[PDB]
Amino acid sequence: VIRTQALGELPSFLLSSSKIPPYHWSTTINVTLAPNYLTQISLPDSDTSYISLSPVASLSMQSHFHQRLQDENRHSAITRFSGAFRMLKSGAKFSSPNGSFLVLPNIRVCGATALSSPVTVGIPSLTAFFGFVHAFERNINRTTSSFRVESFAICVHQLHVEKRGLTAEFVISAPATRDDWQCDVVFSLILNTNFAQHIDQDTLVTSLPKRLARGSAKIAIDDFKHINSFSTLETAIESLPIEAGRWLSLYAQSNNNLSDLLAAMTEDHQLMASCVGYHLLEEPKDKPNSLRGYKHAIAECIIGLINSITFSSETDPNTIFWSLKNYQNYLVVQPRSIN
RNA sequence: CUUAGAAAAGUACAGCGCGGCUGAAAUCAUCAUUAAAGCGGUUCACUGCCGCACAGGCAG
Repeated sequence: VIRTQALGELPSFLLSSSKIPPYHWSTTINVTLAPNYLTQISLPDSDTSYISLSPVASLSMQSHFHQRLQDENRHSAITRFSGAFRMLKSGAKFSSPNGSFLVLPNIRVCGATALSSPVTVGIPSLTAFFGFVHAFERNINRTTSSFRVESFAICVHQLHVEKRGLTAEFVISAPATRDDWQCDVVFSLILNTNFAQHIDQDTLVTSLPKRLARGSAKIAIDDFKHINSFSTLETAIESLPIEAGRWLSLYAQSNNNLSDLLAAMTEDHQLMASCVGYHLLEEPKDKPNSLRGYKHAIAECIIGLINSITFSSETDPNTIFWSLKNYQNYLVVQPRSIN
């Protein structure tokens, strides 16, 4: 059982339980980990260490979303569990308008969960994106201990989210059914690394992770020759073979209330909202059964707003490169243009 | 180092019957395109013969 509320305050352009009155329940923390099936992940809390945390959905926000989202069919998505919880649909559709820069163009993931946050559906969570990037870092570190990626940028080419279902394995018969959205986003990403020299492509593609947000991210064989390292992103951007796509940025304007959220959504119905970071409800503490013996802390997902940026002249890369700032009260990946 | 680790929604199907858009019309008077202009072989493919040839063949 968890009852503790938010410990700390968040910036105005990030959403958490602190911005809304949480007295919609149905302060002690005492949970089990060894036999429980709750989720558990690891993120870097420092340049040389990681932090384990188990993001748990806050029923306050889910209710605050179910109550408001009715009569908003244009931006409402419904799901039945085992019970009907409506969430925030992402617009209507997806249109298609240092040195040593490394590219992995045209990465397609098939069957990636779109229920990033418990109160929205759409593009997969940027937390999962950063986890995939860091898994790539770990895989490439075994063959080269001096390889670090300072920051990355994500370009989306094709986005498609529709209702599907997971056929649970038999445990006799199959357990209670579950309905969750899935996505097949086609995306390309840029990497800023400190290697500062060329690396052989065979090990680079051998170390490329496949899993991405419970999906299968694989790159076409004929695009292997396009995996090359360039010293300048200005010429790197002119190089990838896809002339269509969008760049992801953060919405710095205020989104304090869900009414203001829907007001912001209705001017363009093109921006998307998904999980961007985690707000810890408990300070990092060690428990006997962690993911890898690191400090564990029950956290809560934060919903942000992803902007659309068309790269061109007079477009600073500082507005499109994301990284994990590792704040003491929350762990989130945001673009480095915000001070 | 990804609400991490895993997952087959699939089997059948006849939309069918019938139909009058019809009545009437004036597009309509007038009009100045005007002025001004080098496209240039220096030699180069000539002169004889035959044949009746506005025919067709010879040589230097």
